[PDB]
Amino acid sequence: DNQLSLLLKWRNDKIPLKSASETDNKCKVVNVKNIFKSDLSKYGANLQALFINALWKVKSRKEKEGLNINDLSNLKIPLSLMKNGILFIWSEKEILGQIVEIMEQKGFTYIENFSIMFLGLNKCLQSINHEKSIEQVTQEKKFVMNNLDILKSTDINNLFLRNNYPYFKKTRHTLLMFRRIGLELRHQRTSDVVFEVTDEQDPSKVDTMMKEYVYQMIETLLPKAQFIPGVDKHLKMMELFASTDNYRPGWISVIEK
Amino acid sequence: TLEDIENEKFTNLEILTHLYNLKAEIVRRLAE
Amino acid sequence: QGLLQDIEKRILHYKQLFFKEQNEIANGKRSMVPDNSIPICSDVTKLNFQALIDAQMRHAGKMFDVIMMDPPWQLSAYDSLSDEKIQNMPIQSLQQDGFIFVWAINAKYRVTIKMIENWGYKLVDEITWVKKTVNGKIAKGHGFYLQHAKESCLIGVKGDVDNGRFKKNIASDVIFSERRGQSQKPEEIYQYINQLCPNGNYLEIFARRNNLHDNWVSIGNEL
Amino acid sequence: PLDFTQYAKNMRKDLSNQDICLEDGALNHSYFLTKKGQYWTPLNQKALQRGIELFGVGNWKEINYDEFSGKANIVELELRTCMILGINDITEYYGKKISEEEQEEIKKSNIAKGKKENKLKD
Ligand SMILES: Nc1ncnc2c1ncn2[C@@H]1O[C@H](CSCC[C@H](N)C(=O)O)[C@@H](O)[C@H]1O
Repeated sequence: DNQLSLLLKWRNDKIPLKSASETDNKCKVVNVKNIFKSDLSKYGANLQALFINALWKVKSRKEKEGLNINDLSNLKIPLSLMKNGILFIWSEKEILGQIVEIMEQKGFTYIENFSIMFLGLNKCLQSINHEKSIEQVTQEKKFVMNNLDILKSTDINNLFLRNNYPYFKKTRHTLLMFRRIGLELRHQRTSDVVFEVTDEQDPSKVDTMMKEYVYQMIETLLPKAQFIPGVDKHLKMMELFASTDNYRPGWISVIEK
Repeated sequence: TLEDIENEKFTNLEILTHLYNLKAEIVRRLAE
Repeated sequence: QGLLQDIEKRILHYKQLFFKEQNEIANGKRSMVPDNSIPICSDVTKLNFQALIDAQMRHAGKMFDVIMMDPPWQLSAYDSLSDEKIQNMPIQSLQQDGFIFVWAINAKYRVTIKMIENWGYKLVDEITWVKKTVNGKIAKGHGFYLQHAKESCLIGVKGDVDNGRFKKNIASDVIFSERRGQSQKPEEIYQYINQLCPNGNYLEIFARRNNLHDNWVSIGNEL
Repeated sequence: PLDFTQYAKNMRKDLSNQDICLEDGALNHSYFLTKKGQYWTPLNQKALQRGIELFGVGNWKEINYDEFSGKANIVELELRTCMILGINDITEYYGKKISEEEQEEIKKSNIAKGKKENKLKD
C-alpha cells in the first residue's frame, strides 16, 4: 500500500555513515575567519566538485542565524580554483532566483536540482503507536524504521511535513547543481528525489546518514574523482562551512572558525 | 487485420477508420 | 463471399450504434466538459488580446487572479512556439496584482525565471509534482544528470497580493500523484489554486479539452 | 464574478465560436461529444437538404464538388442522409429528387417493423 518499506529502504540498507578521518594525507582541514571574504585559490586548485554546505538566514527560518545571500556575490571564484566543476549549493525558496543570477554573473550554468521529501517523525510515531536531543531523535528514527510493517496501511499524504511559509507549506529541501565549462560522469545513477523522515524543528540542517547520502550521491556523480592515495597528490573535492569534528576522507574541509 | 480496424478507441464517426475505403473495395471486388 | 457478409453485418452493427448515439446526442445528452466554462479556441500569436481584455473588464471589471501557463517549449512536440514568441505575449496587460504559474521543464528553468522577472514578477515559490506508478512507487524518467522523477511549476507574484483574496500556507508544495496521459497534469493543482484563490478569475493558456474547468477561461488551439 | 452563471454565458458569446457556444450563451454539448474538427454543423444539415433538391440521394461526387458542406466526408453524407428518411437503407430512393421527405412520419409509425432509435429496421 504505502510502499514505505521501499521509499525508506535506503535509511536501513547497507549505507553506513562514515567516521571522521584524522589529520593525515587522506584529508585536509583549513581554518579561516571568513570564507566569502577570503582567497580560496591557495588552499586548492583544479577542483571539479565544490559543495557549499550553506545554511541561509532566510525569513522562513525562525531567527536562528546563518549566512547572508548578499554576501555570496562577494565570494571570489577564480578560473584557477576550478576550470570545469559542478557546484552544489543548498537553496531556499526565498533566494532561488538570487542564487541563480549570482551564479550566472560568476559564470555558472544551472543544470540540475535535487530534492528531499520530508516526512514527519511525530506523524509516524502516532501512526505506529495508535526539544528532543540528537540521540533521542536518532533512536526514535530507528524505532520508526523497526515498525515499518505497522503503518503500511496509512496514506503517504497524511505523513508529510507542513512547515510554515507565507505562500505554501514546506515539504522538501533543495540542492541546486550549477555547471561551469571552459569530466567523465556516470549520469543517472541516483534518483532526482529522495524520501526522508525528519524532525520538524530544523529540517534544513541535514543530519548524519542523510548528509552521508548526499556525500555518496556527489561522489558517485564523478567516479573519476576518487582520491586514491599514492597515485595522486592533491585533493579535487572541497567543502565550505564543513563540520569541525567530522572530516570526510578525500575532501578539503574549510571551517569558519 | 479485420479485428485491428476497431482495436483502437476511435470517435463514433471515426470507428470506420478503415471501412471508409472498404466501402469501395467491396464494390470493386464485386465487379471482379 | 463470407467476408463480404461479415463486413456488411459489422458495418450494420456500427450503423445502429452510431444512430443510437446520435439520437441520444440530439436529445440533450450531457458531455464531460463542465458548464460554466469559457473555452476560447484561437491562435495565441494571432489572438486579439485587446478583445479579451475588453471582455474581461466588461463582464468582471478586473483582470485575472491566477494565470496558469504551459508553454509549448521549442525543445525539438509538433506545435510549439519560440522563446521570444512566448515572451512577446502581452502578459503585462492581462494581470496587475496576482500570481503566475509556469510549468517549467528542466531545460527551460532559467529562461522561465528570466521571463517571470521580465514581466514584472518576483519568483517566490515552485511546486514539485512527483510521479507515482500504479502500485504507489516512484516513476522513473529520462535524466540529464539525475533520473528525472518530478516536474516543477514555478510561481511568481506581482502587485499587492495581500488583498485578502489569497491565503497563506494553504497546502504542501509537493504533489505526489500518478502519471496520466502524455503532457497531462494532476487535477489537484486546481484544488491547490482554489485553496489559494477561492472564487476568483483564472486564465489558462495553451489549454486542452482535459483542462476545462469551472470558473475557468481556457485558450487553446486544439481546444 | 458575483453572478458567474451570466458571466460565463457572456464570455462564451463574446469570445467563443458560434459552434462552441449557442445563441443564448449555453455550451454546445453536442460539439464537445465529438472529436475536435469533426462536427456536423446545422449549416451542413441545410446544405445536405438543399443538395437533395439539387440531385437527391445517389452518388456522392458532385455533392462534394460544389462542397455545399465544406470539405465534407462522403460516407458521412451517405450515412446522415439515412436519418433524413428514417430508413437504414437507401436502395428505395436512389438517384431521385425529393421536395418534402414525407417518409419520417410513415416509417416512424410503422408498428409492424422496428421502431428502435427513431428508425425503421431492415
Ligand atoms: N500558437 C500556438 N502554437 C502552438 N501551440 C499552441 C498555440 N496556441 C495554443 N497552443 C496549444 O498548446 C498545446 C501544447 S502545450 C502542451 C500541451 C497542453 N498545453 C497541456 O500541457 O495540457 C497545443 O495542444 C496547442 O493546442
